[PDB]
Amino acid sequence: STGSATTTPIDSLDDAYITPVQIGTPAQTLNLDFDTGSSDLWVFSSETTASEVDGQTIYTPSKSTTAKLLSGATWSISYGDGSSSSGDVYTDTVSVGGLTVTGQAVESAKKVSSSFTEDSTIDGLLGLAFSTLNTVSPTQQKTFFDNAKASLDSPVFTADLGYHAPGTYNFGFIDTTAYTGSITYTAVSTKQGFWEWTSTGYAVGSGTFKSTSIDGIADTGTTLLYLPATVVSAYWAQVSGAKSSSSVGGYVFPCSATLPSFTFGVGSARIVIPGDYIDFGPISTGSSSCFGGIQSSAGIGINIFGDVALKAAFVVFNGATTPTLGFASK
Repeated sequence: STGSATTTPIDSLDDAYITPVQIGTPAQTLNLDFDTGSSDLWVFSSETTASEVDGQTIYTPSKSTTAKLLSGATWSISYGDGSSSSGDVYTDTVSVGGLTVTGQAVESAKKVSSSFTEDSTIDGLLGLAFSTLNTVSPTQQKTFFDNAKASLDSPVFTADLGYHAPGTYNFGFIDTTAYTGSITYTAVSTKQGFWEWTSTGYAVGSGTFKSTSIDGIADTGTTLLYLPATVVSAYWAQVSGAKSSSSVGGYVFPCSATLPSFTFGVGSARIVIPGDYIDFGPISTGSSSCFGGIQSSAGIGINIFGDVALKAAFVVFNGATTPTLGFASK
């Protein structure tokens, strides 16, 4: 089997991407944030505290003939940005782009933090990291991908995120028309539960490539590119007037600037992030200070190849017995 679904930016900045997902019988379609940095499929639901729902579409398990309470199971998750959610668990039929999993754990939110409430466009998350990170207790549950894997034509999914445009998540096949040149594959460590890999270095603009190992995760659920302070300082030093602002919470730059590109290494290959991808616009409406899309990972504890980086590539998440990651230009 295979599946193919379009993923759409939630706003003009590509802050996140939503992908329609069919849950239950008859289908209830919710728009979920596919997140290769976590491993829970959770949704706004008929059980979510009413004051914490503001415009989201909810899953109502009582209206699904295939929903079953997973008795005794609870979940609770905290994300890197400080947001969180928790609740109980149902199993139900879940389909993405024509690919159907029966008996999928659908984590029903009883509580969500304010950032989720305030984002009316995201009806939940669909985790695509390794199932060892799944938070369901006392019986850990498998991700949608883990459940689908054996049925897939090939045990892979791909992320093809758009810049200010829709893109695609495919399951079970590699669309050889969706990228240019060849795909370069690189080793993955699953020790922390993430799609963790080591970039071979970077360049700023037309500058020379610096060969240096940068361990980080491929995370579709993180907006920006978070790299070591040395790398980030080297980038922003090429933008006149750019500075790190503790009050704003990162590097800012004059909105009048033209940003240089940023290149990262995948083995001997190179992925170029155009300068425009690094512009996250005014810090507040009407400001001439703009927020940067490359930020320091210092104090996160991990480097994160978020959407800013991934949307410059066609990315293969290879879930073979020994997982790997592939990157191509597009």
